[PDB]
Amino acid sequence: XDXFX
Amino acid sequence: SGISLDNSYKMDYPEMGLCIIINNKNFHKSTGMTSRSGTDVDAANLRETFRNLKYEVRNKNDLTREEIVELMRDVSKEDHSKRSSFVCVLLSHGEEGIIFGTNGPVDLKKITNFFRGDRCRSLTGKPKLFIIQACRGTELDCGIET
Amino acid sequence: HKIPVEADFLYAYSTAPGYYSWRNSKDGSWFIQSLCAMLKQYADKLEFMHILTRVNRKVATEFESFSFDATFHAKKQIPCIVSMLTKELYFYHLE
Repeated sequence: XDXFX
Repeated sequence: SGISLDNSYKMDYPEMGLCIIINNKNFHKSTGMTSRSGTDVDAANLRETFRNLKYEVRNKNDLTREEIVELMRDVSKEDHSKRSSFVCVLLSHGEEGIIFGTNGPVDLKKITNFFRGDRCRSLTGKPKLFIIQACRGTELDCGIET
Repeated sequence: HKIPVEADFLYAYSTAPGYYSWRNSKDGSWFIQSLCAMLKQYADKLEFMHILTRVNRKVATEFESFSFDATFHAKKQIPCIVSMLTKELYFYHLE
């Protein structure tokens, strides 16, 4: 899963 | 001797240098910042990669903003005379110019200033590499079909 | 007789100024995945800026976000190499 910083 | 050129850094000191990895996954509940799933894969990948480049890797997990500054301050006061270079990897939430400790932000300039040519004399003239996995704002790149 | 105090720094940013930086729960961040892969393949044969340029291409071409939220879906990323270095950097040397 993509998810960001 | 023959013709000498000065186009590349001397990288044959006895040691390649330190590779400091700051791996911030879990943030204080107080901050409202979500855990960074996948960052341990990054930290392990980096440890193995820089191990094969003969860096002395030091992994640090879930550091507060105070601990990040103290770590950088202490590392910059080591004797790097026998080291070719210095590497610091920052894995965290961020904004432009900012990396997050587990309890709030650190200015990236505060971190890198410890290693300025006039403040870390045993790294003067040596490459100082900062590798930063963190956001730099909230813009989204929609891309273009090629 | 002097060098700038800001000389000989390299900042390998995962993303362009102003932009999000994407992370995968299983594989890690797009940038660090790609950086490690390119160092593994090329550190004994390419100068560091040329390694980082391959990292730029890998992130730019091989990744695109998938999100249930249309706001964050189908997004792209380009890393950002910021060099104040004054010499070429090779991780290897002549024995």
